[PDB]
Amino acid sequence: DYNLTEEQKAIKAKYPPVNRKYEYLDHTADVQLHAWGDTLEEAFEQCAMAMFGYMTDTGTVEPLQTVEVETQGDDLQSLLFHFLDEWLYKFSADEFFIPREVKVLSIDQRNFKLRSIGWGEEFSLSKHPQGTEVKAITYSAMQVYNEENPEVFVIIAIL
Amino acid sequence: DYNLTEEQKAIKAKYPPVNRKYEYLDHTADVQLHAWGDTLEEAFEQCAMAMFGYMTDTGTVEPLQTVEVETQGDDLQSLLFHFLDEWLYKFSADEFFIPREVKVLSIDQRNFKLRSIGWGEEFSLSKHPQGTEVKAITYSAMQVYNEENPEVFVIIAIL
Repeated sequence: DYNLTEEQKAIKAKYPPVNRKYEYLDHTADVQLHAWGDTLEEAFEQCAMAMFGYMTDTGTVEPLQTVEVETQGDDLQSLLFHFLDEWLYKFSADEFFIPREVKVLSIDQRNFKLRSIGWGEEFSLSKHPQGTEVKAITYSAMQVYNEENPEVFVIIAIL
Repeated sequence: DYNLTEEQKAIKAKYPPVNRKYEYLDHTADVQLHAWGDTLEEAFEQCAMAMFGYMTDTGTVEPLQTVEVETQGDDLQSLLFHFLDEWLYKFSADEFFIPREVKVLSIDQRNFKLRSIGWGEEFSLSKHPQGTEVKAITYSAMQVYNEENPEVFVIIAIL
């Protein structure tokens, strides 16, 4: 598993090698995004930007293309999940798109519908810094504080 | 956070900075141990060795001191728990002891009491490869099969 000095190496040869009957399985990992704004709409776009920030320095993304994402939900929590899930999909399939910025144009609170756009380009390792892969969005500990100064809390799965 | 190409730093400064309203919190992760042996006594000691195995190359550790761990629990599931939890404390406190190798000498299956011992030295990053820190032992998905061929799985919380 490890990378060791020739000194560390020498020690290994100096002792009887220690028989091993184990294995490591299902390594998992996550982080919690907290994002906030003047309006609820901003609090979603910021949270989408937060996620993408963990994948790269989004400040090094040119705003060449423009993508919409429109989605529906049962409640706000439901909404914010599919919102982040569709964006994540754009990165991970088809054009492998990375927005520099995401902007939620509209959110409907009676019927839990949302319109948004992001301007960026396709992701490249050559052009863009590397950061953590995002595995998936999970509902655990999700919170949508719809009030004066909205806030949003979301846990995702990372490599 | 990010450290950038001279290109990247240029592209970054060519456009208006995006404004961020977010932060990253509570990074967390876990891995699952699977250890087995001819006897339950062995499954247990192989489990410890896996745990220390994640923290560094346990082969680079020299057998220069000897230490004892005794604990017991209510059931086998908790006997396992305290056993790894004790061993962990040994390492994460006081003399920061890491065992090369660990022997479970006895298990009392009527009364759930264990005697073990291990040989190693104080931990030191001068001497020892850095693996991952072990935050906790969790009862998550913990299974202990006392069968024809004993095996156990335990989920620990890493760094």
